[PDB]
Amino acid sequence: RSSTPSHPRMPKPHVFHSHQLQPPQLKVLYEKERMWTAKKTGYVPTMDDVKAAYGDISDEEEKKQKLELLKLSVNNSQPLTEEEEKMKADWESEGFTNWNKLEFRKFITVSGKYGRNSIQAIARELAPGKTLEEVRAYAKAFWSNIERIEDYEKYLKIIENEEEKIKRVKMQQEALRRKLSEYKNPFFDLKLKHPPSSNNKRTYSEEEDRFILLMLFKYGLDRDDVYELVRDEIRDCPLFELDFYFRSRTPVELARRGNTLLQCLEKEFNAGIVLDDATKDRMKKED
Amino acid sequence: AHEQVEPALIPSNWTSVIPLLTSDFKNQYSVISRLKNPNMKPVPYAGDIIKLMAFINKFSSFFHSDLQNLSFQDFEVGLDLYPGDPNGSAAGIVKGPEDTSLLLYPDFMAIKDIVYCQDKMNLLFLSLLDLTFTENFDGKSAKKKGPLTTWENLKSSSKKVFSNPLYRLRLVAREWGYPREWRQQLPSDQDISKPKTALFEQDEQTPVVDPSHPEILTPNIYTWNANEPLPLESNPLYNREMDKNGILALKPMDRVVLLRALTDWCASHSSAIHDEIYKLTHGKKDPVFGIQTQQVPRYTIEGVDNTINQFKKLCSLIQSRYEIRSKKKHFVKQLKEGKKPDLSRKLEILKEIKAELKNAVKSEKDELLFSLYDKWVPLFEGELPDQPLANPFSERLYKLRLQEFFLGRVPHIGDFYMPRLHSYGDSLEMSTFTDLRNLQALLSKFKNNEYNAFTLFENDGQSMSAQFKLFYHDTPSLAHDVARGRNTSGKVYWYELCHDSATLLEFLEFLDYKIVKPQDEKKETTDNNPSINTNPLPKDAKYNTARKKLQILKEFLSDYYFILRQFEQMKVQFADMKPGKRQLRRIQRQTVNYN
DNA sequence: AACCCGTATATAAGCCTAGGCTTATATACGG
DNA sequence: CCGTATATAAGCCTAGGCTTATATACGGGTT
DNA sequence: AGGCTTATATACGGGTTCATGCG
DNA sequence: CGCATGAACCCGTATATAAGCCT
Repeated sequence: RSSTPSHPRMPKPHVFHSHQLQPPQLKVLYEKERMWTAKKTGYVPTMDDVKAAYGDISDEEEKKQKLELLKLSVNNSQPLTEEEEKMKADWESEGFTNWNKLEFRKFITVSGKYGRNSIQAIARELAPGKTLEEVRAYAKAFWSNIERIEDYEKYLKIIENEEEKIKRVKMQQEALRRKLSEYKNPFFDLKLKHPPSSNNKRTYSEEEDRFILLMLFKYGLDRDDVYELVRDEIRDCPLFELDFYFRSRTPVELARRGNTLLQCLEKEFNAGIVLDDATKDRMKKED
Repeated sequence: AHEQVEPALIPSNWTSVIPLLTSDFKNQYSVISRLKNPNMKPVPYAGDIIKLMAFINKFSSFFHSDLQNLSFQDFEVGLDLYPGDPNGSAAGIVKGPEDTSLLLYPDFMAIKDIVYCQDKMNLLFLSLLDLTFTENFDGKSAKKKGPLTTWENLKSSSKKVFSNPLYRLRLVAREWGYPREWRQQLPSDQDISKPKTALFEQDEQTPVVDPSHPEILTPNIYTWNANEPLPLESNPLYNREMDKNGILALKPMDRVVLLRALTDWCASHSSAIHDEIYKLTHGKKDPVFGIQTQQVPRYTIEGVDNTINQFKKLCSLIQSRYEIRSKKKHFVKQLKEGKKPDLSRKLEILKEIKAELKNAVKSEKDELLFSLYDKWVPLFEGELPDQPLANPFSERLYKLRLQEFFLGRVPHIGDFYMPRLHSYGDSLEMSTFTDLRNLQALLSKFKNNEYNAFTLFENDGQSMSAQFKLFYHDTPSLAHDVARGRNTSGKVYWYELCHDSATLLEFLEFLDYKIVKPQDEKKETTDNNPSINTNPLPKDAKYNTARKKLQILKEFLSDYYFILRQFEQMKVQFADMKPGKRQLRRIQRQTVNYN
């Protein structure tokens, strides 16, 4: 006997919006339960109880909806097989009880920034989350099932974007090398009159530009302190004691000019650094 | 041509008294030092100081009156800075020919003055400070017509006259970037910067999470040993002495070091000047000749002659280019309605001065220039924007990049600057920074004793600092140094050549020795003296181009002299003292007795 | 009498750096 | 016994500068 | 401008020329 | 009255800085 005077039962599994990526068939269980728990208590179904299958402002499909769900809970010819309860246990271990939402938000970001497969570089930035291993454990799983995540569309096209922003730079890195490896006396001869500038106030001298690159080559593209440095390198080289403007440019403004310059040189070797990249040999695939 | 196509009129070619250096006139190295002589003291702080002045100069509006009267000297005396030793300073200065012993500034001039020289420097200190951080005054605030930092600020008995500002600096010390000097040289002699040291992850990754996209963007992260300052236990920036005791606190040299880095700091955060260098650069029109690292005036590099010669060549070209257009079908018919305001009347003002050409005798061709210049100006409208005979120091663009101390440059030798003083804005009465035309005369009158220091004084003459120095700057070397690997660290490319009247002569006289073209090709000075100054210049083509330029330099400096001399004398007779109306009379009047 | 034009302004449309505002860990109260 | 909702700071949504590039007349007078 | 060749200084051991001390 | 032994300077190659020379 049991005196439990309530109104509704619990017609709903767990909040899978925070799906820690677990065997999708594990929902078929929490519904085989939801139903069994229902009749085991008796809490009759109602059109009212029709909230998950709502989306209806009193049509004439509800004529059967209630009396249908009714003979699905009342008719629970499956209060969980002794093997089913096994399949239950095993599946709710294969999942990721650990991962949550803050662990994800921070992950997905860095997982694109600090590389894409660069686990260590992204795992390390989740120390309180769970260990290096504990991270990788979600890793392969993530991609093994990326095509099964709420808004996986949006969450991917943001990771790829932070990659296309990283490869674009690393490629510029090379382009800068090639161009420099070319001029014997760069400080003078080095110039890229192909994608320079159109009708814009070229505050920076054709020379200065050169300099700022030669230093970019000195410390190499590194999305770090590079432009902070060159500013010093400018403040150092006494050849520009009097080029007030040059030291009148902050590592910011200065940096900007770079992001311009770079891209300029980019539209100069993307026809050779992508074709020379296309021909890369393997084991059984000759290019 | 159809109607004889007008002669080519290239604007850039006719630079408006503003060529440029591109610092490539030297893709031939010649660090050679054949110009040895007693009046050649190699001074390291030389460069830096110039910076200071020039900085004040190009911002005449942002400094008090007395702040614009500084001379290269004023700095020296101010901060116990003695030229000579190529290691920085040099306690003492040899007085007289034979005298192994040396003298300090006290032993030298008067103590009162020495104080002044300090006082001024320190004024400039708080000045720069208030200018940098105290940018709450965007020009038009509590101090509209009157620079923000004034003398009364420096003579407040307030304990923390410098502390408050100073404090605000250290707050942003690291961020702003410390000076090369004040960095703790990498505690290891193994590290650089192109390479990093901290190997984060011991190993890299191999079998990665995504097989299909092996993109291993970040194989490993590193750390960078960036330019760090010194421990607060040895970081002059945190010297407690300064707080309540001005700038004199730092070691003689260190005083300079801070000053310099202070200027660079200013024009890179100052809600004032930095915001103003924009409006300067981002002007609504770029220089016809283009944008460069450093621009200078025409006559600075072409010599007084050609700078006018080119003008004649041009002032005559434009005459044709006008009269071939003036004698054009389309144009003649449209003068019965006034095709243009100027391009109609200017046609007329030509045939009136052209009739003055064949007018007087032939020997008076030297008259046209200094007799028709004013009436020739109007013509330079429908053609060239700006032209050779102009004043550089009046046009926005031709400023930021223009170094108002360039005196020229000589092949296989180098550049020659003369750190002067005030040059822009008010009190431009006796500034030698003007139209070559003006300058020419303004100097000439001094050579003839038509303009005494008196006259110099009567017209805001105190506005220009009296004392001065000449400087040879080994740009050739400092170039081949950077261009090959930016090695520089503790080297020198600056040298003193003189520091007053007679000294200038000892250099001028010295100059000829090189200009002399060794006619000693038809073979077949003093003896035993090239022991303290070698003279003859290398007889060979490559060094001809040099002489020619060296010549003008003499020519100029020779003319400059007189006005320079008088400046010195001025500060000796007068010395901060308004003329007046009830006083002016008596002043000049006293000279009637003098004579 | 219609052609082509090098210049120069207006205006659209990208990255970066900078505030204002919800977005998820638990703990409170009542009946 | 639980249910309905703030406390408390971390992260994303959307705004403003600063540059870079594209489309419409300008008198030029020729052929 | 780019390469030669000849030349002038400048530094280092080798050793010639005077002058002290001694029998 | 001359012989055995130092100090200053004169003298000969090695090397670096620069002008002469040339096409």
